[PDB]
Amino acid sequence: HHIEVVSKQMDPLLPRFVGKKARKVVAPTENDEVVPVLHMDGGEADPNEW
Amino acid sequence: KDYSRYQRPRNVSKVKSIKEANEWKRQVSKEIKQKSTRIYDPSLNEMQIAELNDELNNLFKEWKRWQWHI
Amino acid sequence: DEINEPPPNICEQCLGDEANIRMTKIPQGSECKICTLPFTLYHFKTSKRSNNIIKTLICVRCATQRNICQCCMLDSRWHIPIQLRDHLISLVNEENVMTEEAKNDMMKRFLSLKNVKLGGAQITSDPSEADNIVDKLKNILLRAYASVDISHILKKLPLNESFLKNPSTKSFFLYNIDASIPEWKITDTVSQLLGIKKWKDGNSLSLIVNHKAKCGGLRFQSSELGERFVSKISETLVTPKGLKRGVLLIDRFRIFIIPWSSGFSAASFGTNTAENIKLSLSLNKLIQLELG
Amino acid sequence: MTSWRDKSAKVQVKESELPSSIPAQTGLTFNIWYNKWSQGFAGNTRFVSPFALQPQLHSGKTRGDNDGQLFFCLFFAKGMCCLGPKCEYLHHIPDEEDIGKLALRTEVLDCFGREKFADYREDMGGIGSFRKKNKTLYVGGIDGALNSKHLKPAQIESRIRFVFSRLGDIDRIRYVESKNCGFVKFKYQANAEFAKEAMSNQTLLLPSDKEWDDRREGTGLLVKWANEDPDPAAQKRLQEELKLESLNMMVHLINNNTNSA
Amino acid sequence: LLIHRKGLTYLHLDYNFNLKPTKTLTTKERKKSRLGNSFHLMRELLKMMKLIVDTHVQFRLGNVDAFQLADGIHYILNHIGQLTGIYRYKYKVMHQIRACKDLKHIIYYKFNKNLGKGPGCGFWQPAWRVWLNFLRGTIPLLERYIGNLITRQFEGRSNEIVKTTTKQRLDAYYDLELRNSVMDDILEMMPES
Amino acid sequence: HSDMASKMYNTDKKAFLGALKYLPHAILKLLENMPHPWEQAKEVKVLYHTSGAITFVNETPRVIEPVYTAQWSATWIAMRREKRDRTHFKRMRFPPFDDDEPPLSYEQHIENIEPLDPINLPLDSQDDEYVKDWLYDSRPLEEDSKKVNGTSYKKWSFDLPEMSNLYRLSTPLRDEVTDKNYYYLFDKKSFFN
RNA sequence: GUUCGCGAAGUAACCCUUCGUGGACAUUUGGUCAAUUUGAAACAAUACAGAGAUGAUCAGCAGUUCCCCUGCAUAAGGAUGAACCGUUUUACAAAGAGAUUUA
Ligand SMILES: O=P(O)(O)O[C@H]1[C@H](OP(=O)(O)O)[C@@H](OP(=O)(O)O)[C@H](OP(=O)(O)O)[C@@H](OP(=O)(O)O)[C@H]1OP(=O)(O)O
Ligand SMILES: [Mg+2]
Ligand SMILES: [Mg+2]
Ligand SMILES: [Mg+2]
Ligand SMILES: [Mg+2]
Ligand SMILES: [Zn+2]
Ligand SMILES: [Zn+2]
Ligand SMILES: [Zn+2]
Repeated sequence: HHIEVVSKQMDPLLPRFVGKKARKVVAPTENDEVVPVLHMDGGEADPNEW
Repeated sequence: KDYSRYQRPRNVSKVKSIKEANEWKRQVSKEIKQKSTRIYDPSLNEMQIAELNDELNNLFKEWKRWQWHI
Repeated sequence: DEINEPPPNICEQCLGDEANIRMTKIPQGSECKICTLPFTLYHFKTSKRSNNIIKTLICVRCATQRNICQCCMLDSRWHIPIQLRDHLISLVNEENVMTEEAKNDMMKRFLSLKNVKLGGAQITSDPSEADNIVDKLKNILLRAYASVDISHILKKLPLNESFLKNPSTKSFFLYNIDASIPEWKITDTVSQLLGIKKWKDGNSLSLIVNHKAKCGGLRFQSSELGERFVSKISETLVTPKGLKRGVLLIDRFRIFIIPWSSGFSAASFGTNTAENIKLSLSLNKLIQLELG
Repeated sequence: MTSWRDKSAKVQVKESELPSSIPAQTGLTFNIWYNKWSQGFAGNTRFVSPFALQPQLHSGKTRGDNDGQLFFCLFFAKGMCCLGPKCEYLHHIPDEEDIGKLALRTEVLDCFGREKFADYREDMGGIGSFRKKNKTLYVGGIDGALNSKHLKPAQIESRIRFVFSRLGDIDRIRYVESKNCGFVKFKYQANAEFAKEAMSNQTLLLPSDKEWDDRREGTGLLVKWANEDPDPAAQKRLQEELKLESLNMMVHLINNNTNSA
Repeated sequence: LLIHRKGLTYLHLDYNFNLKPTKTLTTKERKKSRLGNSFHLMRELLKMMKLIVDTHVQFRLGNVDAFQLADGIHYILNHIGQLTGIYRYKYKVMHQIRACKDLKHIIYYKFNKNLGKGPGCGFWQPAWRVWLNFLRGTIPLLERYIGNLITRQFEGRSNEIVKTTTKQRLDAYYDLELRNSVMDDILEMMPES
Repeated sequence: HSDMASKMYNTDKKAFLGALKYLPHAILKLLENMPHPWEQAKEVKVLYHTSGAITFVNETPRVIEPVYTAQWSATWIAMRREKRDRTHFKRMRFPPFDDDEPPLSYEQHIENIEPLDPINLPLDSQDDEYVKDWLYDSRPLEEDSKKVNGTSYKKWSFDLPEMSNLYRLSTPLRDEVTDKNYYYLFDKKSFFN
């Protein structure tokens, strides 16, 4: 099906974007791959000075 | 329909109508629910249950009176 | 992304038969039925002269996660509802697949923004993973109250009279009706038998069936139809005392009839649910006494 | 045909006889945006519908029959349609020919054209859900509809059987004397959707009755959507008909793969 | 319509655009019904507009002579500070109110040369031009203001309100930045755990 | 759209509410096209929303500046003659209507009546013969093809007797100074200094 | 309906009337929306309590939050706007002694 997409002539007095509200959304995290936390090994001896 | 100004009311004879009495009767059951909830408490004080216990005897006697009229 | 958005998912049978369709795009139109979050409302008409606007009810993210079109919300392949789709895959994988939906507005919005597929939307939208399960559907086709005082009621049920031509009655007593076999199926079988089809216009027959008592009755207007109902029924069962009973014949079921010779009304079968169960329990013996 | 296609639809209510658009006053001032009353205590705000559908009387050809309308007139079901034969929507009981036209359309919206919702309303009233193909109605509020007549238990059910039978093919009717409510199941969802709006806020008074002059004073009967049937005698019926629906679809679906190959 | 959408049915908007409560309000209702400048500055513009339109109505009904119409319009434009109350919500209008007063001194002592003190002067053309130029500059103001009000009705207010720093809270924001810098520098000196 | 109580008006109520930002522009277009005192009535060209929300006066009032000066100058003379010989001038009461009564409809009340005479100086025939036929029109010489370009009403052009006649009527409101040496230290260059 | 032709009848004498017939002119509105209860504003009232740092009485300003409300607002106010005041166990080892087992 070849489908022509047109825009409707909006009423200048009715609110454009009728589904647009000020609402709040929490977003999920897309964690597909684990990022390796590539630290080095370990000068780790420490007295009670800290 | 309002009736807040009108007593419970302890007198029964004054209102002939039963359909109006249908509303007066809930006016009593509601208190039965409030105080009834007010019967069990963490403190379980004798003085509070004791007054509530008297209110329960007074209400049950009223239920006997409504049953007797019928 | 508000400047890079997918094209809408619509069925072929929503678009219909015509070639070119003028569709109207509103960039933040209505909000989605599922996730309650705004989207680009597309709406269109099948022909130019039609009289029904076909709107997209859900957003493309809710349409992708379920693999459904936005307009009729049927599956993009197989064109079936979602509840029937997830049931057919359940008989193949032998485990329950199900798309579950949140009742919570913060958890309707949360569940849409994730890029997963839900339910049978992993099986569908993969053509290789859908055709082989249709092949696995094909092997499945290769398989292809003793305390009650009921005695006031059973005097009024006939239970002792015969299904002959000679009585001329309006009403009949149908017993041995299963808890299946819906009230419309018994009126359609009688009206198919008489050719008095579209009976609800003229009100030729009126039928009451309890479905707890497993019993019922059907009333006719114009008693001359009663001899047409008697004569168009050929098969009968004779109880070994006598007293022949006709059989209505719903597919695989058998429903016995006796002329009531009065109007039974409602409440003849029972006036309480606990009371009606014992009348089915009363009858079950008489059916076994009629047959064996 | 003889009952419906022979005649044309008639005007149920004159446009001067139509009810006032402002509701009955339950407050101090009227609110113009939300067409309601504001500074008020409360109200039952449910009343008996003054109008009712006589199905064999009011049905007829409409403007939408010639135009090829799919959707039924809402105010025909309420018995309130002032347009009559000039009305854009259909004026008859749903039939197998009518619902077969709606078969692509019924999945998302009712027989009146109104869009259905994701989940049901809290009190099981309203239009309906598209996730469940519900064909069973909760007939409630019978005490208000009867006007409080005792009426026995079998008689109340018999009234439900007489009125709802005019509104389409019925699968079963169950009345529960203890719960004082009935459950009416139709053959099609479009007859349940029509009979829900038809019998909302109606009475069962049957004018030979003494009350018939005080049918308006009562509360009215609630027809809302029904829940699932809890007994396993009918639960096992549900998985059996779902099994038969599945086998009827797999035969239709292997032929689609036969054409696809 | 706007008052009644906000649930403020206990406020009556008169036909002369006077806004008065219909009862003694609770403090919660006084918080809710406290309209801002853009409502009242819009409402006072309609009070000014109707007051001028009503004199042409009174002229057209026959109740008012054409000289009284010219004097009536001249009275309105020179007494907007006492007939409307527009200064309460946009106090820059006191330039325009004092311009129409200063124009009236120029017009009267040229009109009333060899005439007595009396009402009938209706050379309202200079004071008309003042308010037409006042309306020239408040079109962009009230389109921004009432446009923010109506979109806050239809959509609600945004949840991303970031407060700028101010004299009011500069001692509060200083310590938040001071505590974070100390908490960073110690956590980096720490060996572990 | 008086009693918007039906469910059909739910869309039109949003149109009334979203037009409130455009209302100050509708007050500027209405007040600039206000009738001058020498006019009984004035037909204005309007633009209106189809739901009856807003009504803009879709014209701009353009005049011939020598003609317009002479029209206000003749009413200047006509109103000083009025205040001279009137025994008592009754200024009207403001506001001209009570705030409980609604604005009464144009057609039931205003349109059926004869208007009244406006402020017109009698225009002596031997001294004012070139202007007396067209001076107090709504748009003077609008359909005269030689004095104006047309009914778009731009770019006028007059002859010498008509131009001197407007000069003579305008002597209450003209400049009356012909030398620029009057404005020696009273020009705007000295005002800037 | 108009206009350009064509044909026939009558009046005419090639013009008019009449009705047959080709062209030309003009060519797809509207709805995301149906008219009181069942697809959703909200206050008020009744009852029960009753204003943070406290020993008592008085100013506040922030922060965290999947709470917002007034307001033109990135100003300010909403009790310092409210909620915050609870519940709290394993990254766990190394040494040194008496009872009960095991085979
Ligand atoms: O009381 P006065 O000092 O003599 O002044 C009055 C007064 O104007 P001012 O007080 O500002 O000068 C009048 O205005 P109101 O304050 O009473 O409204 C004004 O006439 P209006 O009332 O119509 O404005 C009147 O002018 P006139 O009497 O010439 O028409 C004018 O008197 P002056 O002529 O002495 O200025
Ligand atoms: Mg404080
Ligand atoms: Mg404070
Ligand atoms: Mg705070
Ligand atoms: Mg604050
Ligand atoms: Zn969605
Ligand atoms: Zn579809
Ligand atoms: Zn209709």
